[PDB]
Amino acid sequence: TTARYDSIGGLFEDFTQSAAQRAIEVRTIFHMIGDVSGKSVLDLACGFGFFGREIYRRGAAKVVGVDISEKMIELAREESRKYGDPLEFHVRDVANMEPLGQFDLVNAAWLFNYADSVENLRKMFKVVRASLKPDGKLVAYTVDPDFSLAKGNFAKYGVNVLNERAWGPGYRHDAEFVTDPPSQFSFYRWSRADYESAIADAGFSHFEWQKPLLEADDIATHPPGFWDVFQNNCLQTGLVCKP
Ligand SMILES: Nc1ncnc2c1ncn2[C@@H]1O[C@H](CSCC[C@H](N)C(=O)O)[C@@H](O)[C@H]1O
Ligand SMILES: Cn1c(=O)[nH]c2nncnc2c1=O
Repeated sequence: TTARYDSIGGLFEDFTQSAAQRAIEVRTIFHMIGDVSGKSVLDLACGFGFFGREIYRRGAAKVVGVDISEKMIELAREESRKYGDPLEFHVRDVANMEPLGQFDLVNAAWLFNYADSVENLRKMFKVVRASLKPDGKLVAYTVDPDFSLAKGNFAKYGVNVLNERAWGPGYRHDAEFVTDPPSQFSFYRWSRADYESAIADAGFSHFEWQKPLLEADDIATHPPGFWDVFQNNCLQTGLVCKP
């Protein structure tokens, strides 16, 4: 098992602090999550641990993060040492992992768009269902199936999408985060039908897609038209699933 983000490392945090789109996805994700006081939380594809750590700061009781990258987990562990917080981390490929516990909330910000096959997409959703209490929920952030590179690039928002190539029944996109120097990565755009089948066959009886929450203050702080591609050719979507 290999990890692209072993070569990205601290550049990912640089991206989160410069990219115009990051504030929108953070707001949208916490809108979906809601109150976390007292809840047990599993943060999948956790990176340096941003969401799980913020969730702990907002009141969570137990927070575990999982990422495929040894480098990203080293950074996540370093952040928890700096702040003295109780987050625990594990290096795993979520597509192949065994349950680590039963959680009230699974957060998966930029997990499912790294599944490299529909088989692995379906395995990830099964792993998530097996990690959830019956009254729990999954909150996810992923690639909108309806994105099309022909309808405009996302470089100005922080993600330069290089191409769009067929990959089984979906598409693979090679991309760069807008950092200095740019950080290469690749992701997958699976169809809405394949997502919804993966969700149902994993045992989730309810799901909802959530469009990113752009606000008046975001519009005011950029030139006119800045957000047109973001709004009219969305690369990102939220997703909430319940057992
Ligand atoms: N199959 C897999 N299992 C677990 N983590 C994976 C994965 N494929 C990619 N990742 C991880 O997914 C992360 C995407 S970046 C997102 C990090 C974090 N959720 C945040 O939003 O701040 C990277 O850290 C990458 O190593
Ligand atoms: C498509 N895409 C984004 O737009 N933003 C991202 N931000 N962080 C991590 N991954 C991604 C991603 O794959």
